[PDB]
Amino acid sequence: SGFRKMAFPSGKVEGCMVQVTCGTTTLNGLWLDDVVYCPRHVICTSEDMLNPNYEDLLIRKSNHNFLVQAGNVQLRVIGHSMQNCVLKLKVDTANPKTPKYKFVRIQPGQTFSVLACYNGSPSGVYQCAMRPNFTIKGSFLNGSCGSVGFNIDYDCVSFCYMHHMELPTGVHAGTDLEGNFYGPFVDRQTAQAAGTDTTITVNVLAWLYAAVINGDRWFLNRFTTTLNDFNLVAMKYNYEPLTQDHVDILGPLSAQTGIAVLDMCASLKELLQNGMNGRTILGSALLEDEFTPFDVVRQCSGVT
Amino acid sequence: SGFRKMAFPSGKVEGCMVQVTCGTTTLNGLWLDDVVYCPRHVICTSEDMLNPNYEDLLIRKSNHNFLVQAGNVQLRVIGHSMQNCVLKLKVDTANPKTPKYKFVRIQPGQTFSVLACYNGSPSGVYQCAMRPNFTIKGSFLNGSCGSVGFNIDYDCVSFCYMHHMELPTGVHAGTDLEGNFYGPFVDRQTAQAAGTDTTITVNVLAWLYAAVINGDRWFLNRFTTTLNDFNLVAMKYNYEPLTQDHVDILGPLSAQTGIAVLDMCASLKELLQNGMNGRTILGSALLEDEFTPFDVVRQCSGVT
Ligand SMILES: *CC(=O)N1CCN(Cc2cccc3ccccc23)CC1
Ligand SMILES: *CC(=O)N1CCN(Cc2cccc3ccccc23)CC1
Repeated sequence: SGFRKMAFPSGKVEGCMVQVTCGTTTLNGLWLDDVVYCPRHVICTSEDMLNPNYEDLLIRKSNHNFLVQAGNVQLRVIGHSMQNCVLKLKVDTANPKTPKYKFVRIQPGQTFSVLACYNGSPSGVYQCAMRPNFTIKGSFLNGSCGSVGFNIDYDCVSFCYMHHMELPTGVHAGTDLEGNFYGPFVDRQTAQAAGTDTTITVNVLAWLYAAVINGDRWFLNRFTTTLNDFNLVAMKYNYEPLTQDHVDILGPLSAQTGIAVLDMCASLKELLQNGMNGRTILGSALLEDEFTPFDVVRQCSGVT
Repeated sequence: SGFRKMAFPSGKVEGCMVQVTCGTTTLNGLWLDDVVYCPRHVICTSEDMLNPNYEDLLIRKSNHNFLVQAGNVQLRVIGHSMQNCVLKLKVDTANPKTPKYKFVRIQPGQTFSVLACYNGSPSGVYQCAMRPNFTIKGSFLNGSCGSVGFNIDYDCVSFCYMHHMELPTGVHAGTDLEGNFYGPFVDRQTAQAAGTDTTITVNVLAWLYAAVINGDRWFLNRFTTTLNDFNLVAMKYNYEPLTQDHVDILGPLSAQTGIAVLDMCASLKELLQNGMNGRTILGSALLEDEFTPFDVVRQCSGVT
């Protein structure tokens, strides 16, 4: 019992983290097989950041200008290319610690583990969600970019995130491992506002299921509601619209607690309309939306 | 910027996790050098758990009755001893992945990373604190015991916790790596209530410092207070008494924010007396007490 914001074990990803230096800029790279992936803004001076022409900047750069360090051993760079907003540095050595991996582009509402790194050294690990506005609420200092987000399915690491940006509102933007930004964000020092940060309704409901399973049931009520009726209250409170897909995805949690999804929707409505009245649910004073139904099943069943 | 409940990278500890089976009971063990540490209740049938005589139970057991599996390879057990509430199984092979390590007994209020395991396989990692009542608020299912808590100082892993118990109130009790329980808890199926779960005042203040550093400053006020005056309000709200040691430990955070510790105490008093009024601090609706001053410094400075 007990329910905690849990990251995947970071071991497999620690073995992939290197330091990448281009001139006076050091950040993190991901070393898989004989390629090192890093943010392309590694080639920039902070002056370049106001309006960088990455193609023109990159012409001035040679293989030997990319200093790649794995632990305290230097890797030899034999090739370099730009793919969207990432550089791929070809090294002459395959990472012997390369795990089975995939690059996946995640959907908003989906959760991943971040291994925060500085100078290719891991400092810690936390669980994130891709926000509906394609931002993440990270912990990222200068030197932290090239830090990655991942899921692990048993022995396969699916890389979903590379860290690139902090927005002047202190939230975080980045790319998938093919270098395409989540959201409308660009690797340039320009006015960029995050959109409305809406709540991942299906994740709140999952976390209400997790609460019930873990004995916190005070918020359960005598009421039910409808998708249309529930969604009127969601709208008012900047919650994502709930769909039959979401309801289907909650089915297993429904089945195990024997609480219909729409009854839990009615509980959630009362929580939105009435607040918590100073009470807590799994030790939280607000509604947690960064556990997926899949996350809840995993943590409440002990999947390794 | 941004501030997250961060665990240490779990890599070094993943390489130490094995499965331990005694008859029909499988839990996790920690493999360091040529010793495997596990909870001694591995030798129990759930019938034994009502009033186990561990010495008498252990006489019936031989080296060959302790099945130790590291990944999918069996370790040969050449010795077995009980130290307090842990077994030490001597194996003929030193763990080649043994990191530099220490066993430390932590103080209440101190924080550690947990690597939750099932059948010697890591499922995830989360950050805990030792509560003033010597419980932790974990996520632990059946098979999770022998899962460990740790800190990492650069390359040295200090093991502080091994998981043993869930209390009927769904909080968690366990031992240091010398097998001594934190708190008055015993590895027996008996009436055992956790004491008052008081708030780690120095950790709340640290987390208020972390908030200020990360731009969340609404709760800052025009007031100050005194240790004695602040502690009257702490008492009323089941907060730990604040001492000059605590104030000294906050000094660096004081220095960096230029907010005197006693001014922040006055902010905390107003938060206790007045509540949050529906506002949030670092995305939390209650006062977080599971970051230490040391944790805040680390995360707001990027220590690897
Ligand atoms: C990524 C990291 O660790 N830091 C933040 C980004 N910075 C370079 C950079 C990249 C994109 C946009 C942007 C805007 C303003 C300033 C800097 C920027 C490197 C360090
Ligand atoms: C540790 C774990 O994964 N589980 C919980 C503990 N249980 C055996 C055990 C140990 C101490 C007390 C106690 C009390 C009641 C029932 C079982 C108990 C093994 C599984």
